[PDB]
Parts: sequence; C-alpha cells; structure tokens
Amino acid sequence: SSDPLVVAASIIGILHLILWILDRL
Repeated sequence: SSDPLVVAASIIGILHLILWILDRL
C-alpha cells in the first residue's frame, strides 16, 4: 500500500547511503 511502499523505499535509500559511507571510510 501507499504507506508501506514509501517506508520500504526509505529503508532501501538509508541502507545504500550507509554502504557508500563505509566504502569511503
């Protein structure tokens, strides 16, 4: 639904950002 999709997308973006920061370090 509209509430679960936006939450899922947000978690995905956060995980990608964390991975990128770990690679830069």
